[PDB]
Amino acid sequence: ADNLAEFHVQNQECDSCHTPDGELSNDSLTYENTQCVSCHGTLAEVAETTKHEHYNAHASHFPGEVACTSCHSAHEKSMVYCDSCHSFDFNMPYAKKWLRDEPTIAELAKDKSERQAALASAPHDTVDVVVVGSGGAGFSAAISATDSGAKVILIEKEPVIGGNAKLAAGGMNAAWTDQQKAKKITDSPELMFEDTMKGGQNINDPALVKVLSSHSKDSVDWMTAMGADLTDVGMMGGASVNRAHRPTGGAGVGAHVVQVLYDNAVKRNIDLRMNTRGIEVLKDDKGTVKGILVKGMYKGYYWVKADAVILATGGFAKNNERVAKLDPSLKGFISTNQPGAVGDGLDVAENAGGALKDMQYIQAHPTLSVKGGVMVTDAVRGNGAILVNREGKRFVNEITTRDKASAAILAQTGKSAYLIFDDSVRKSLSKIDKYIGLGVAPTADSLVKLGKMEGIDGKALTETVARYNSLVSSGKDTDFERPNLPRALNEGNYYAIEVTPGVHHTMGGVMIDTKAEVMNAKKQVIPGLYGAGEVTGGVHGANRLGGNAISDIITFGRLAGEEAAKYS
Ligand SMILES: Cc1cc2nc3c(=O)[nH]c(=O)nc-3n(C[C@H](O)[C@H](O)[C@H](O)COP(=O)(O)OP(=O)(O)OC[C@H]3O[C@@H](n4cnc5c(N)ncnc54)[C@@H](O)[C@@H]3O)c2cc1C
Ligand code: HEM
Ligand code: HEM
Ligand code: HEM
Ligand code: HEM
Ligand SMILES: O=C(O)/C=C/C(=O)O
Ligand code: NA
Repeated sequence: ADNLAEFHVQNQECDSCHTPDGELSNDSLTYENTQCVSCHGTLAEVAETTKHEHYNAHASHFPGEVACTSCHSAHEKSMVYCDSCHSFDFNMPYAKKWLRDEPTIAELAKDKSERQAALASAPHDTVDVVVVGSGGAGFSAAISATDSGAKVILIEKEPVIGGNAKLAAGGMNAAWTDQQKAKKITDSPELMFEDTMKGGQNINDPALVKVLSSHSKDSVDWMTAMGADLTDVGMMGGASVNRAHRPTGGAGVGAHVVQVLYDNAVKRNIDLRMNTRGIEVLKDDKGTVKGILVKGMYKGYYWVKADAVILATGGFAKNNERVAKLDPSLKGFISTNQPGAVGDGLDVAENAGGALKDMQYIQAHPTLSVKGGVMVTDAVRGNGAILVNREGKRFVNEITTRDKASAAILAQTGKSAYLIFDDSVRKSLSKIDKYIGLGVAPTADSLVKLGKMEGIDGKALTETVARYNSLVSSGKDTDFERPNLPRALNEGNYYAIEVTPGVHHTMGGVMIDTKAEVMNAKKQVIPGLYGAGEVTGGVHGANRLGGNAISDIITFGRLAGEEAAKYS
């Protein structure tokens, strides 16, 4: 057979997959996926039959209920979603090579005939609020608006939920929480505000940073009430004390937070629509929001009538062409991001009259795996790892800010460096076992053996770790002035991970006020239009602190949903 449908129709009728009249159920293909499951079992049941030692197409870190049609199309060849970040040895029937080629908002202007036809028709739905994007900010706004009495529709352009938020690792910043107190940590909202402004080179909007610090404990409390585990509290770069909250034992914060938000949306029967892209905010004769034009992958163009639209579409760090025009020093770099993080939401905002700010400030993460091409968490360093060069020496304070850390690594022989750690560090942060499973953390029972394996001077490496351990014992790093020295590297075996910088987070974006209301270039509010999360500018100034994005998306998402409900 040339395709999956052709295979099935050898022994099955059309209505084995389809509704009675043949029409597709909706853009999520709810009915059609139900039929796959009726014969093959759930995703978990299928996974029992496709196990490899270290990977499984049908059992991954993705949260929510991943639809079969995300990867298996019926009437044409289709792509394995995992191929957008990894290169596992797969043999999916009727596969083709991964390629993402999504038209820009401007390119879609050529659908004049089809768009005018849609706008001339009745609205397909009439509701209170539409939320655009199923990351942390979007789920938070949808839940908070619903709890405030509003009827919501939540849309996602990708086949899967979660955006970049489902990938988050190191933690969510807050002060001064019950969780911190239980771990004998002393902190304050004031100290979090001070650290944040200093980190951003004092470019941040202070009114927006005040919302970030003052609402941070409430946001940890809100997630915890909904079922989240945020009880482990670690250190990240630029923080005066430990304040990065994550699950027990040091597991990833992102996939967990998104799973909790998804379960809470399902509990409330929130209308969530996959493969549905927001195209154009609609405004009335007086310039207030009246609805939104969307494009369903399967059902085509239609519009929704609503009082308010909340843009929660994330950043543009995957789009290297756009990145390079704003910061040429990042041209040609790899990125940490999901394949859809290209900035189309910003285009939607500008077309509706919203102004942008701080767009020139773009963050590289200092430690992506050279071998696997994925983010390796800053929490590996926070919990005690060091960095060495090919000469086997330390060369930087491992918990300095991200710009200086990236510059330092690129200045070393080969434009990369190695994370070095032991079994005490490994046991303190369960996320590390994920890098070991991926095959990117080679190991040996001595540093001489490990250096020989990886091309690091073995004698120098050995002396480097002995010296560092002496500095830990004495309590002061006289070599690089690292201010936090949590563990000696001296238990069990040793590990190395080769690392290099990659494009990560876009600090700029749409201009909002403290009520998450979008403003134009004259600083006038556009009535009914809101923005929340990485799509916004002004919160993080010239440089974002590790842990501050997950804090931002829950706080600003929740407040946007409440304000939109009140407005409606
Ligand atoms: C690997 C990785 C690890 C990270 N770890 C951390 C961490 O530990 N701590 C931390 O604080 N930050 C971390 N960050 C940063 C943080 O996760 C992101 O800033 C966060 O994902 C921003 O959330 P969001 O809701 O604004 O956007 P996202 O989570 O990116 O969600 C936006 C969604 O909207 C969509 N969308 C876009 N345009 C449209 C459209 N036109 N119509 C419909 N849908 C649209 C999507 O495709 C995407 O699903 C990490 C980022 C990465 C990439
Ligand atoms: C729904 C759209 C759906 C999908 C997706 C799906 C997957 C799938 C694959 C990938 C194969 C392997 C094909 C090959 O070897 O070339 C396969 C094969 C079988 N299927 Fe299926 N399947 C979907 C839907 C359905 C439904 C609705 C039925 C039954 C009415 C069904 C059953 C079968 C059977 C039988 C096979 C042959 C292998 C076997 O398990 O005996 N599937 N399917
Ligand atoms: C949804 C629940 C779903 C079903 C059903 C399904 C079916 C399916 C079959 C029957 C096979 C062949 C199994 C066999 O050889 O006996 C198969 C194989 C692969 N699939 Fe699948 N699949 C479902 C969902 C998904 C999704 C969401 C993805 C991508 C994230 C995906 C991809 C793959 C891949 C890759 C394979 C080959 C596996 C391997 O080589 O190890 N499927 N699927
Ligand atoms: C039986 C021979 C059969 C027919 C006929 C048929 C038709 C059909 C059409 C016309 C579409 C497109 C509809 C639109 O664009 O509005 C479509 C799309 C999908 N189908 Fe189908 N289809 C037949 C058989 C089957 C079988 C056996 C399956 C499942 C294994 C199946 C499923 C799907 C799915 C999923 C889609 C969405 C697009 C895609 O994945 O290709 N159909 N079909
Ligand atoms: C697609 C559904 C998919 C699968 C399957 C998959 C697997 C996978 C494995 C086996 C690992 C090693 C650790 C583990 O066993 O969980 C791993 C690690 C990371 N991945 Fe992944 N992955 C899939 C898809 C994607 C995509 C599309 C991205 C990027 C947008 C991505 C990212 C990452 C990252 C980062 C890691 C590092 C470990 C961690 O952060 O947990 N994956 N993945
Ligand atoms: O865990 C990390 O390294 C990333 C943190 C962040 O971007 O905030
Ligand atoms: Na931003």
